[PDB]
Amino acid sequence: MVGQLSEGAIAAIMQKGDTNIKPILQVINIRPITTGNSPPRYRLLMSDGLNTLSSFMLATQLNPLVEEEQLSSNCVCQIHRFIVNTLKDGRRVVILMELEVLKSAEAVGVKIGN
Repeated sequence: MVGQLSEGAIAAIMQKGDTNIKPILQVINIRPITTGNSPPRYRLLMSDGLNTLSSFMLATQLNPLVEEEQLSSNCVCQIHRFIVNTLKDGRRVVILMELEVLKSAEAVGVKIGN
């Protein structure tokens, strides 16, 4: 009928204090840290449709196909938990815990048939 709560969700996520109201955590970008002369890291870019963050990316996403599942083609999910901790207020360090929404809204997969 009329959802896509975006003209109130994003502001309701950072303004509500993130009190279980963030049904817009989709993968819009990715940042693999496996270049030479550098440690193994996996920073991804998450957004809701206006304000992005890309600071919470340290959960079980290290899996093999969890890169394809944690962001196959822009899947929206409502994370339920996450370790939010900034390092000196500069090198922020957030981690993802779980998801709570399409949890796989690639919008392209969805196997239908039979």
